[PDB]
Amino acid sequence: XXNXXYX
Amino acid sequence: XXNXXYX
Amino acid sequence: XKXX
Amino acid sequence: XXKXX
Ligand SMILES: *[C@H]1C[C@](C)(N)C(O)(O)[C@H](C)O1
Ligand SMILES: *[C@H]1C[C@](C)(N)C(O)(O)[C@H](C)O1
Repeated sequence: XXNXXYX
Repeated sequence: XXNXXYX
Repeated sequence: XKXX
Repeated sequence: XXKXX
């Protein structure tokens, strides 16, 4: 991944 | 805040 | 709890 | 930490 969030 | 990221 |  | 939060 590498992005973050939170969804 | 309360959301996440990262930007 | 989602993400990553 | 803290580019988001
Ligand atoms: C990450 C933070 C958030 C966006 N506030 C959430 O609690 O809704 C999500 C489930 O996790
Ligand atoms: C959080 C993770 C990321 C999106 N890969 C980033 O490194 O670009 C950002 C600055 O921090």
